[PDB]
Amino acid sequence: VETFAFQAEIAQLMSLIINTFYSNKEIFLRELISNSSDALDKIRYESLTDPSKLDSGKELHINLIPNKQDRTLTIVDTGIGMTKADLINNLGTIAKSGTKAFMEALQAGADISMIGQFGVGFYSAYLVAEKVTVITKHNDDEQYAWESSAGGSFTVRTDTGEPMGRGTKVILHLKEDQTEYLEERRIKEIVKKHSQFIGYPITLFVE
Ligand SMILES: CC(C)NCCCn1c(Sc2cc3c(cc2Br)OCO3)nc2c(N)ncnc21
Repeated sequence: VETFAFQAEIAQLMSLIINTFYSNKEIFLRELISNSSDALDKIRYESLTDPSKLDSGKELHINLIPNKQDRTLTIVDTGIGMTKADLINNLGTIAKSGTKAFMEALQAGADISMIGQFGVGFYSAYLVAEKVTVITKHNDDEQYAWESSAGGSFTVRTDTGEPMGRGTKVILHLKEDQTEYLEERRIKEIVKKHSQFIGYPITLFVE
């Protein structure tokens, strides 16, 4: 298990997301489903010029899995997935500018629900999760497990769990007072309200 420090700007973004009083927390689901949709769009596009990229799975969809026992809400997709480079250096590099613009916008009248227009909606996961675990698999890399409870650092490890084929699982370890996001009625409401037009099947699991 390797431990890394988030770049200062990202750690700052996460702290703001965690400390700012902001009641409209449900927007986290929209951001994650949107990220899944972009990832699915990408593998689909790429497969048009190279069909073999779908040998790791032809089905393009999204699953929302709540589990009260583990108090987790997992967003699963069979999208493009992320490499080790994405997880450790590239995604953070890109996120640095998005964060800067977002934090300046926030000081102008913008609010946290607009975080997605700055390309860093992933971090809105910390509005409801005390810890986020990301299991991802990209076609020409191995399956990895990224993890962070914020605090300025994250870990990355080669995942020996059950193989996924290709895609990403964002496991949200929910805060004690945010278990409403494990309720079927609540999730259905949010999906219908913010992601009703996603171009991929979204299956909400029942417990
Ligand atoms: C071009 C690239 C920057 N777009 C993808 C951003 C990374 N990403 C994201 S957003 C993201 C995810 C992270 C992350 C940072 C971001 Br930003 O570190 C922990 O895992 N969600 C994705 C997903 N479901 N599938 C594939 N890629 C995902």
